[PDB]
Amino acid sequence: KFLDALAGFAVTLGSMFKKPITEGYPEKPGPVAPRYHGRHQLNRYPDGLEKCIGCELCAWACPADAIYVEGADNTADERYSPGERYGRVYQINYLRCIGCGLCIEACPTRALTMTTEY
Amino acid sequence: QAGERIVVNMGPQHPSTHGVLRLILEIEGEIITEARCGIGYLHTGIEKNLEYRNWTQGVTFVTRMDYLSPFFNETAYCLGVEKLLGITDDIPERASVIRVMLMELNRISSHLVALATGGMELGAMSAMFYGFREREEILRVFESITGLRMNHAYIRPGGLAADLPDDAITQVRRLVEILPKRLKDLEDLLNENYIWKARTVGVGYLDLTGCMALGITGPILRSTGLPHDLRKAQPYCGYENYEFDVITDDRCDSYGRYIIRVKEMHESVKIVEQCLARLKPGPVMISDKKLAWPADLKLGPDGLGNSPEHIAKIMGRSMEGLIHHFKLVTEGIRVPPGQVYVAVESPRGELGVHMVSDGGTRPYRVHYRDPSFTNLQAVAATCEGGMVADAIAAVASIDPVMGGVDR
Amino acid sequence: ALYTPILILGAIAAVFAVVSVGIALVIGPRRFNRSKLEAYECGIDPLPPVAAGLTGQRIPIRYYLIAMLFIVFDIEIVFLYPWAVAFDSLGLFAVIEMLLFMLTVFVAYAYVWRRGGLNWD
Amino acid sequence: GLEERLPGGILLSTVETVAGYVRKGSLWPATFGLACCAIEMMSTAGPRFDIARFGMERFSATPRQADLMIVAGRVSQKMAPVLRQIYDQMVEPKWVLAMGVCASSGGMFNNYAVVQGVDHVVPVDIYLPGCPPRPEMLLHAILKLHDKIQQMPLGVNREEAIREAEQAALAVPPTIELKGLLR
Amino acid sequence: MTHPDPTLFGHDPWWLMLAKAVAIFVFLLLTVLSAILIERKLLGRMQMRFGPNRVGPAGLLQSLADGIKLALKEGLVPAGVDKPIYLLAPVISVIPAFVAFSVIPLGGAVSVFGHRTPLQLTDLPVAVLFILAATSIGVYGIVLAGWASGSTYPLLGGLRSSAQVVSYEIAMGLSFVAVFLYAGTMSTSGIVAAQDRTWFVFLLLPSFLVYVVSMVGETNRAPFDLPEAEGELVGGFHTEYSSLKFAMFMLAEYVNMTTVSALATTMFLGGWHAPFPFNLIDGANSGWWPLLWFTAKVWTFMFLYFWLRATLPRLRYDQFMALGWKVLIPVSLLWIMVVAITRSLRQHGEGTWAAWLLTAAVVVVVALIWGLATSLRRRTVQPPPPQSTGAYPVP
Amino acid sequence: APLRILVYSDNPRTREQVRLALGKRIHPELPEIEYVDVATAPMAISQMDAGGFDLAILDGEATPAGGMGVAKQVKDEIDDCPPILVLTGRADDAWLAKWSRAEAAVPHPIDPIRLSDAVVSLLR
Amino acid sequence: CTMISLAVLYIAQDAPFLGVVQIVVYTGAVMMLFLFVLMLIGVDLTESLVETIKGHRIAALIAGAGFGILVIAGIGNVSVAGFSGLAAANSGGNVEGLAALIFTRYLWAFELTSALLITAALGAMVLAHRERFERRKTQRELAIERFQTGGHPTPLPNPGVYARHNSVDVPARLPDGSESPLSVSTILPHR
Ligand SMILES: CC(C)=CCC/C(C)=C/CC/C(C)=C/CC/C(C)=C/CC/C(C)=C\CC/C(C)=C/CC/C(C)=C/CC/C(C)=C\CC/C(C)=C/CC1=C(C)C(=O)c2ccccc2C1=O
Ligand code: SF4
Ligand code: SF4
Ligand code: SF4
Repeated sequence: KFLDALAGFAVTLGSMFKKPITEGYPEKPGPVAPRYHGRHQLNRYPDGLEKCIGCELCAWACPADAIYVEGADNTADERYSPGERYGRVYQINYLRCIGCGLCIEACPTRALTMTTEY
Repeated sequence: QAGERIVVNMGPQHPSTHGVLRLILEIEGEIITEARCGIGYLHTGIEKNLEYRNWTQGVTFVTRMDYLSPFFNETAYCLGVEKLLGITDDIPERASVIRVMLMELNRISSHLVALATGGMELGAMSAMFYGFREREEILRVFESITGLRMNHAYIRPGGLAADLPDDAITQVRRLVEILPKRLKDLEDLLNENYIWKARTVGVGYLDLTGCMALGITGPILRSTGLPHDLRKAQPYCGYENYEFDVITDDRCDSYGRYIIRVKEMHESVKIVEQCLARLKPGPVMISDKKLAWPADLKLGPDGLGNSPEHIAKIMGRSMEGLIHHFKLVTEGIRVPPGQVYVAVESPRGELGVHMVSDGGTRPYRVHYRDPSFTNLQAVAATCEGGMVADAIAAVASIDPVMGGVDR
Repeated sequence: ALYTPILILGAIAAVFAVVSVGIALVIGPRRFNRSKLEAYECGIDPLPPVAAGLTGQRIPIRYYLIAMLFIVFDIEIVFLYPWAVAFDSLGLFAVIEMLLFMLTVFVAYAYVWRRGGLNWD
Repeated sequence: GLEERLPGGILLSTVETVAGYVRKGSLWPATFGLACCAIEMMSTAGPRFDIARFGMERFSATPRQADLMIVAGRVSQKMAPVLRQIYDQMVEPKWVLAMGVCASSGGMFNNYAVVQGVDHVVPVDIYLPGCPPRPEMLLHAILKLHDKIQQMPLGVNREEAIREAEQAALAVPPTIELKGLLR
Repeated sequence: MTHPDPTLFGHDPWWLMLAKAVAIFVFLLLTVLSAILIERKLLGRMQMRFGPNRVGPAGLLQSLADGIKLALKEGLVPAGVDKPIYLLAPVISVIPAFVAFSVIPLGGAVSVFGHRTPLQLTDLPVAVLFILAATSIGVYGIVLAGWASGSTYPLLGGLRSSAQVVSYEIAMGLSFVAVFLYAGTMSTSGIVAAQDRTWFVFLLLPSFLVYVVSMVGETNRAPFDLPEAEGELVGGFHTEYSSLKFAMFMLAEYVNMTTVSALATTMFLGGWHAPFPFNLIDGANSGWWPLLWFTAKVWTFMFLYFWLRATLPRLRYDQFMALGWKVLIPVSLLWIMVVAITRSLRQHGEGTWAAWLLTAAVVVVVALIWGLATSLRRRTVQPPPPQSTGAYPVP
Repeated sequence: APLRILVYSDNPRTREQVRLALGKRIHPELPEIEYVDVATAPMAISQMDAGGFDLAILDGEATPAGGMGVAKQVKDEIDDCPPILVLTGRADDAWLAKWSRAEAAVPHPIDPIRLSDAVVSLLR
Repeated sequence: CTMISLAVLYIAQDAPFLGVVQIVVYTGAVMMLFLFVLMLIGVDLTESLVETIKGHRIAALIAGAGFGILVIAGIGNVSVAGFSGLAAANSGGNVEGLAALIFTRYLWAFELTSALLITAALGAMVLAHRERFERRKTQRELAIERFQTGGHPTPLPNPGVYARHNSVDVPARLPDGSESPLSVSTILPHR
């Protein structure tokens, strides 16, 4: 009827009576997926000991060389993690991190996780 | 002669050229006389940078090449790795089904981006927003499944980086329910729109002979009527078991390509329905522990990490488990030496991957025959002689993603 | 008289616009930069100062014919306004006169159209 | 401009406040996507979010009208001249947002082909991680740029701020010398 | 009788006509400052966004913020431009835009401080064509901005502006004729008064459609925003312009929108007469309410503009000009002839003969136009032959 | 008169390294050298706008604004701009150093004699 | 500008409609003449205006000045001989009076304006319109014919990109180091 060619109008008019769908960030931020690759986080055991053992596996796996890890010895006078090693220095260059998540899959202690904070 | 023709840059920084594509146009007033193409304004060194990383790590690189078709790039890479390893016949069924589902949802997403960018290029401003509403519908599923919105590293050699989250299947079922309707809303803007059709009907014409000569593939080739799709001819990743129609057109022009994309979206929705239908629980990674990605990601109160069961296994009990985790994560699998060219039907055409292994844990060569790079050989054919406004429509119809073009 | 309000509105507009351009040039930062002052060419270096041998000195338009026809048609259509406003005062005589004139214009238009004059743009 | 030649009293302060407000509320981007991050920038403009909310709906196609440059992608070597040309062809005041790891520092592509940070070719106002940064992160970075713009000096205050920032910058030890617990 | 009403127009004290000019200027400024924000928010809604909603309460200041920002921004004068014309073009665009709106009836006579004066800056015997002349002059700003910028994209934008004129000017001129024919005058006050019985939109529907299309063209608004065509020419003519000069171009475009929509209201929608639901209400057409009704109709046209932007691509300017010369001009001319014959017959008592003609004529037009649309052209198909490059077999 | 050299870098150690390669009097057959050190692009630009410099050394690796970008800017913005020397953090950066139009380019790490010879060539 | 000014004068001389139509039609006309200047003469060509005919410039200046002086002399003082205002005429409608005259006394001339229009159209079509023989090939046509425009240098090679030079006029470098003629368009004057 030539009306089909005008269907677009029906669209736009209709949408200007349905409510807008925009997420209200930052006053009302949207729900990011539970699995999202947010900022890396270093975790602790319930007693407070650092989970990281400084093995550099996370940094090993990083395709971007975005993790720098230096291990150091745990000792009775100063212990940061269970076992003989811990990550004394742990830097992430977030201007090189691509959020891939390979670090997480690499970590053998779950010391490294990805939060949903972004 | 000279004096009546100007030479202009559609240039990198131009709304229709995706920022990094340079069309040098010799125009007689406003008719395109010659259309030189300047490429490499997005060259990134990925093909070489790959060579200094392991397998299963180069994935993170390849998904960055053709950033609109991440799952297609990743599937091509991982299929090449599996073909080299000879593991193509051992991949779990569930991984293959998830791969088809993700590639087809990605096809919907990539075509939505193509249509949005084309429509806004041709003045159809609301095309951008409606196409991106539809695309965000799919990107939420991608975020849930992979934790990333683009450049996913979810598809990995021999399977997937992890299994679907429990809610994923319901999210994809919701997609299968709504994508028809939202796509129809988009179609109402363009499909029969008189100004849209006038803007693309007969524009950017390219003969089937032209497509063959330049090596064109994807919607451009199929707009010539040829039903050539790598998913039916030369099946891969189990497309043989899916019922779907190869979308084709007879217009051989921009509007034919547009309609092919709009219909390919529906065919993708149909394949996604089939995927959900044939998605039985099972492993997503090859059972050969010597190659399988050892990490088992699981969420917790402290965020996404290795599942505590895996930590217990490799740090308290299983010495061979620990060695395998350590070596497959750090050094990674080493692939037998050899060459293999494996192709997939990316939304923009035959995305090929030439993969060469020197027996090492890093790839020796990974060359992407990105379809966009070859399709851009058609700028001369589809722009020369037409109006510059029509050249914009043609270039949009090609749907060149410059990341894959320049790699 | 009766036009001096139009002149006041025009004066207001002209002062507004001239002061607007003056503000544009005067308010805000100003820093000389050869790159900034060069022609925009989507980021590519613009041609040498001597654009080229010949080059974009002359711009063909594909609708020169329609432009020429526009001249004559636009002028010829202004006869309708006095006829339109004087209608109901001129009588059937003027109606027939303008019908004949408009048929002559139609013949011109049809000759132009059916012979492809309107096609090349 | 004359607006900066006002005396350093209340006139100049209020003019600075209003100008910063306006420039933060009308921060038109340039239509200058490069890569993945360009797609995420379009997604940010898309309805699920609304960059237009922040007065930034008009992605200016011409550099002249654009006040902000979201690099949003990887600057290859062959693109650095073009990116710099576009930057220089915006009219001041202009700010640059290095969207993504590629734009900010080269990202994963530590290679010959990539410039390793647009900072090499253009001053960067704000760096934004991500690969790609999700649209919420882009809006966050843009709001941080809004905060930077509002607290912007002018005239004699601009000169004093440049002097103070220069003096402060001369003292920071370089990143390579911030050896902490690193043995 | 002989509009302009000599008992109403041309007798303002100097201060009162100054104040009316000032009020019209401020009204146009606020109307443009509104239209900016309202258009952005309405486009957002049509695209399910919120549009600007932060700068100031409810995003009110966003248009004002953009204006002040452009003011506070560096004044560019590129080398390679014709400096004089490069600086004049915004002025040539702006002055006529404001001038045109002078003869727009925003209301009926009102007794301001005893003085009986119209809610209208002034009126002219040829007011409608005066608006047309002002708008035509305004296009010189666009074209000379394109040309004087000395860059390929502005040059193309200015040439598209010239083509835009070649497309819309004659169609607009012809669309005015039917209204003049039923009104018997070219003054806007006379044209509104002649619409007391009924609005010419119902009577002169073909003329209304032609005028509205030629209007959307005249302002360079989508789907005919060809001189800019950001998707093709980056910024078209207003490339190379920044700060208040670009702001002046855009303000000129929006004031042209307001002027031509106000004219559309004036000569097709009873001008300032209250719509039907308030037609029966006492005093709806007196006092200041006519101003409200005029603004309401003008803003319905503004909504039409925004809606067109949100739901149509942009034609190629050759396609638009082919529309103008193959659809708009023939239709307007044949409508003028048909309406003239219709009025002559009604004045000669033929009665039904006119109704048979009128209804038939459009019925014929609606066919032949579709003939140029689908039934005779623009709906064909063809094939092609292969070359020597060993092409595959098409199933 | 003394020559004034603008050494631009936000890394203090690179500035000290440049000041070491170039003594108070490089090539004793040459005038004395005066050093104005700048660690921000705006200050470097303003000092250049003041003028009177015989050479400017711009660390191509400067963090918030690279010395190559500043080099192109200063050549586009200061009439009678003094010759520019660039320190490049990468061998592949040479091409950009060519684009920056700096009269010479010295790769990191600053080789003292190479930098001194480059400067003497520019200031002669 | 001159046409606009004369329109203003027409309005000031109690000729509203004539002045307004002047503005409108001559806006159109000067727009088209500007288009034809861009086509046939040039976009910003600065013509020499140097006398090419020996002494012609002085002769033309003298003749023009003499004719102007003589016409002014002939006009002389005329208005002092009786200047009947136009009010009695414009009363009832300036346009109404013009309609009365045009379609009553000057009807024949009004009809002949149609002949003028038709002759202009016929001249335009005969001398300007170019029939099929010179019709430019369509993009559709161009892509065809041994796959034109793509078989041949698929898409001609782009102009070279160098440090310090990326403009379209820059020719690309072949492996041996020579400059590829094809990279730079035919119309450009090398570099
Ligand atoms: C006591 C009392 C009551 C006192 C009242 C005093 C008072 C307030 C005075 C009122 C009268 C006034 C204002 C007189 C002062 C003198 C005066 C008029 C100065 C003018 C100065 C000047 C030329 C400029 C400064 C700013 C200014 C206020 C100018 C006039 C108003 C406006 C709105 C002008 C320019 C702004 C404008 C119209 C356009 C800006 C450009 C654009 C592109 C607008 C925004 C925009 C548009 C339009 C899109 O198309 C779009 C499409 C899709 C996505 C996004 C966008 C988008 O962002
Ligand atoms: S975060 Fe995990 S992988 Fe990285 S050093 Fe610590 S324990 Fe090892
Ligand atoms: S997210 Fe990827 S790139 Fe970032 S630190 Fe982890 S492994 Fe490295
Ligand atoms: S930073 Fe990551 S997402 Fe952004 S353009 Fe580079 S590769 Fe793509």
